[PDB]
Amino acid sequence: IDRLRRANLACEDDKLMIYGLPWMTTQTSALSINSKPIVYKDCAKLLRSINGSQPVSLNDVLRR
Amino acid sequence: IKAKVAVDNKNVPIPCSKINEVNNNKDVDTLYCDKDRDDIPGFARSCYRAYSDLFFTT
Amino acid sequence: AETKEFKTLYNLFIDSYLQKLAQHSIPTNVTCAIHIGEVIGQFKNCALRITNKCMSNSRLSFTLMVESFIEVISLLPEKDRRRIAEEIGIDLDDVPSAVSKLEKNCNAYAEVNNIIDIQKLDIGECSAPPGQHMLLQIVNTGSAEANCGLQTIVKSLNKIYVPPIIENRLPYYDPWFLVGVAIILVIFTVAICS
Amino acid sequence: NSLSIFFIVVATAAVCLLFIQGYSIYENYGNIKEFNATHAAFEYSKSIGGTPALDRRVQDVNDTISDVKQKWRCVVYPGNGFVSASIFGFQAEVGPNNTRSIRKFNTMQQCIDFTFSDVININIYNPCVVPNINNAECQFLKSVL
Amino acid sequence: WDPECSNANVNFLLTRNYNNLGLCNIVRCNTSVNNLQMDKTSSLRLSCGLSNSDRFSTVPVNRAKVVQHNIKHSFDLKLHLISLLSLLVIWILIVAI
Amino acid sequence: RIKNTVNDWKSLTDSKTKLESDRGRLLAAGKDDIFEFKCVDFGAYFIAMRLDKKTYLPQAIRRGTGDAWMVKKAAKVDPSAQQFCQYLIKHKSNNVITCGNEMLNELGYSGYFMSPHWCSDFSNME
Amino acid sequence: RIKNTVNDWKSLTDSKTKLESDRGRLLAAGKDDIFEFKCVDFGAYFIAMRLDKKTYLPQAIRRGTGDAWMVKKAAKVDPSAQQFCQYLIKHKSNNVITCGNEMLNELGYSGYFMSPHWCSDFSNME
Amino acid sequence: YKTEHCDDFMTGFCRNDPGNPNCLEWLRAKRKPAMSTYSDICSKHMDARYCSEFIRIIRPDYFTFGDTALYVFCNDHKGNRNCWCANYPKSNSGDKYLGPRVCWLHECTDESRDRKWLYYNQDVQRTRCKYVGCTINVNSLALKNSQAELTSNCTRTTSAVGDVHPGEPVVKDKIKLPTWLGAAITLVVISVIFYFISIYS
Amino acid sequence: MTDEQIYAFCDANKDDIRCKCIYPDKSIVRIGIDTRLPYYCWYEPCKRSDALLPASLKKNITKCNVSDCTISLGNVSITDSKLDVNNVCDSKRVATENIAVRYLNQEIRYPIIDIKWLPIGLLALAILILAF
Amino acid sequence: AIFTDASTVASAQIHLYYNSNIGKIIMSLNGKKHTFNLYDDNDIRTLLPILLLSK
Repeated sequence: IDRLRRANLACEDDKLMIYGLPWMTTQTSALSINSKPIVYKDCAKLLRSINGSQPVSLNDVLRR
Repeated sequence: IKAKVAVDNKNVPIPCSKINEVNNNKDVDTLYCDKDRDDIPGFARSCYRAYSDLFFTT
Repeated sequence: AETKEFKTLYNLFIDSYLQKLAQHSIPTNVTCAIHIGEVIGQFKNCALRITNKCMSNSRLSFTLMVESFIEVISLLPEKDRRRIAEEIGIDLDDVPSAVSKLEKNCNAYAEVNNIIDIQKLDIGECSAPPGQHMLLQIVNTGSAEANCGLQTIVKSLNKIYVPPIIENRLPYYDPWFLVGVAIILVIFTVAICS
Repeated sequence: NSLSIFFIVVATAAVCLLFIQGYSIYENYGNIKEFNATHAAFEYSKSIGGTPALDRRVQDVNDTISDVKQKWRCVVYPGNGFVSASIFGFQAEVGPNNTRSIRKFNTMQQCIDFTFSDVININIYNPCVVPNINNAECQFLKSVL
Repeated sequence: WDPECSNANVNFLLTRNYNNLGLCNIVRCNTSVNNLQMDKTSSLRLSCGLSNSDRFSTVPVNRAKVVQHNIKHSFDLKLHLISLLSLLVIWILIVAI
Repeated sequence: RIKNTVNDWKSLTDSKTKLESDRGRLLAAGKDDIFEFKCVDFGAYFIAMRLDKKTYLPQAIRRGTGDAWMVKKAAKVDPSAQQFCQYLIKHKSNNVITCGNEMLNELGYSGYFMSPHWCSDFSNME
Repeated sequence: RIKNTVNDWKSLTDSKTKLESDRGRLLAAGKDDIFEFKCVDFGAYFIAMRLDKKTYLPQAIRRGTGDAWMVKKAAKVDPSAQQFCQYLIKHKSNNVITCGNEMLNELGYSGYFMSPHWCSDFSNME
Repeated sequence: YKTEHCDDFMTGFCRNDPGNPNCLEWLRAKRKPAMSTYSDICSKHMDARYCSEFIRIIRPDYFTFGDTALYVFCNDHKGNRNCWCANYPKSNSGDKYLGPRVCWLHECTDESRDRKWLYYNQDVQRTRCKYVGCTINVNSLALKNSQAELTSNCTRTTSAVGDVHPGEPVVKDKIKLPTWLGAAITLVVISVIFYFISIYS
Repeated sequence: MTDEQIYAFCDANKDDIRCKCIYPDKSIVRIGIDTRLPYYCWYEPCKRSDALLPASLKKNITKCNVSDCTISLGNVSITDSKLDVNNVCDSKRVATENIAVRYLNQEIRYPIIDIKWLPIGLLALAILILAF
Repeated sequence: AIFTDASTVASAQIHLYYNSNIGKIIMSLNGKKHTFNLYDDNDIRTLLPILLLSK
């Protein structure tokens, strides 16, 4: 799980993306349970209501 | 007691699938576990488990 | 820690009612269920008991409930037992095998099925004497109207006042200040003597 | 003279601890003997390598073979029972002229017993090698592996 | 309940037998805990019906004797010896010295 | 050495063993062949497991004085490992090992708190 | 505290048994019918009990090596329970158990300090 | 993937990485090449998440492309504990719980169990069976120095419950020694040693 | 013994008390039917321990007066408490506040200091030479 | 917050079991176990939104 510690959710436009993954340089979308790329009209509002404006990595989530 | 690992001419450890042709051999190249080698992946863990499997009965 | 149950009026009533239900148990084809979404307990000696009875004959259920309630208040003072009786809606002079005001009030739950659904439940403070625990029960029965009677009688018995066990032990924090002061004053008296 | 007092008290502590330990051992030697006897396996665990215990005295061929095809299996020979097969060839028996002939087992259990028994009974019959070549047998062996 | 219908091939059953097979009542004991976080000092027990029949004894149990044995064979905090030694230490450190 | 190991593991192993005995006695209700050796595939190896009659605990064919006889597989589909496991069931079944108290008293570890292991919860819910 | 309390159990049992003996002596006056076996109904079960002629303590029909025989009732009025209690009175009456010290030396408890129990309920009712 | 122009390439492309979102969205078009490719994929890797998604996709229209796959898997991994509903371990009885009999084993008809491990006939017969039982289900149980006890004795039996068996008294009553006696010996021997040392010196 | 052997034996001896509810009189069966209570759930030879029963009789007696009551708890989290989910639906009464005491076969640890202290302790004695 | 589809999100309560010796995370959701391999890209892309949307 060490390589995933810098992964933070941050969505451009309405498509949920995952940043901070080093071995996958291209922007990798976020998949759902049925392995569908996540497109959400209110992604920014959801992220703000989850942690706030500032991005949160996986390391901060694990240290909660 | 000192443990050593069988390697080929390129200092790549011989897999277990060749054990039958290593026991019958007499001039096997061996690398001693005392000296650390960073080129072999997981050498420290392998030497650790080699030393640990000695002490089954004791 | 295996501790005894601290017997209390509503607990005695519930246990007597459950025993009477068990000794008149009859098979039935109705499905009776308990569904609790969340159970949260964070206080010590807060025992939780989820007993799932269900008797389809609700008339006999109220009969046994009133009988158990009468046997419970057989030890209370006369004025208190009587006033609690009118508060609940049960009259002692009436035979338990009769429809009372409480049953009439709780018949409004006849249409709904005999299922106990709690979205979220949390156990409050449970002050008990040492060696004993305060036990809370969630009892289901074969009719929601018998359940209505059950919780209303339980609340009425909870309305009484039982003196609480008070904790006199001070909160504990690691006391390095005392040993530090002791060392400092030992040095002080060493200097004074010298 | 504080140093002398400190030395005396620490040496007295050492001697007194020695005597206490001696008397406790004298009274509890039997007790610790049965405690160790009934808890002998608790001294050293058999997972010193971080892996489950393995008895090297009991030999298993599957520990070293990393190739499936090299392993010996029992396969259903169509219309002639069961045979023992591997990438090397079928397990055979001596023929009329000290040749190799595929030996055939009536039941899966008999084939398993013969193949995996401790007795060394390996007789390679390669149907794809030059001295003994059979197109149908070689095709079946290659297909069933 | 028929042993014949308990191992037959479902493809060769008539429609009526298929439905009758589908409309059986099956008893079901299971006391399942999907997720459990049990630490060193806690314990969990499960049962349905006779799933705990072997933990009950037909003969009566003298639980008083069980507690008496649990107290007899148990660690003894020697408060009498400790108090006597503490008193001796205090007397020696204050009066004797 | 023994006192420290016992303090660390004995009571936790006993509680876990009682829990799994209850679980397996619930599981054995209505099944008659659960007390017979079946070759269970654990991904990388096979193990000849049954359910112990007396304790209703998982039981496996043992390898000498070590742990269970884990027949390693050279791929996902290994007929040879399956057949050797069946051979063990028929022949080498006289020596068995049980999870929990017996494994702790024979090998020094219970197997319930080591992963991967055929007694552990993670390897059985995976 | 637990050790001290379990130690004091014996003295508490002696005192309660003796006091109950005094109250039994006081109660059994002018009533010869209380000295014979009667099927006392406890709301949920019948017990065939009396008072011992020597210790003046509640003495009931014993069930094997256990406590007093409790004829379970399936209803408020259960004729079968009463019939079976009478049957025990007339046939199986040679095996008896008495509250107090015999109860303590046989089953481990005194009968008193236990609620509900036939000794305590009979002392409270009578 | 609304037209079959990419079928030929994706057929070979998705065997390397069957979990690719593009491969699953190609499967979701529900054409024969996609379903057959994933049937061949899942006959060997039926214990992978993309095979759960494949089963969710095909059923109930094209269950025949999953069942076959399952069969192959459960005839190769007969030792898998998850193929023990479709392929019972008993040698003679492999079809023991096929069809409406799937509900005779309550482990097969469980909500926690994934439906990719049952044939479609077992899947449709899973919800229409009657269970006159008596069950306790707890989704989560976090114990912190607690003693939980989940008993359900439910069919009418003898009302009286026997006392729990206490085990056996393994510990033996050895002949002990007085508690103060070790302390007495220690003090006496220390005093005697000191007295002899003082006298001789 | 197998079911066929059971049938053959009980047909050989149809008056044996051991097999009396496997082949009961039609009177008993129709009394049970007309009471809405199957005979095998209450008829005494069925309850007998030594009575021999086939598979069908056993799997039908196992469903005698069985109730259908379920408890479905969610995320339970208790600390320093006791959880007692009874889900009891029969005449049997759960033994409330019945302290279940087992034999605590406690193993007494002894005050044995690790004997690695033996050299160091000797060193302690040695420092008396500093005071000479 | 768990996305049951591309555009649908639902609040859920999950349990996680991590085994770092083999590198796998088992997520109990709705009573069902989902095994995610930490060495798989798709499993990572599915699990990470679940972890990073926790509260």
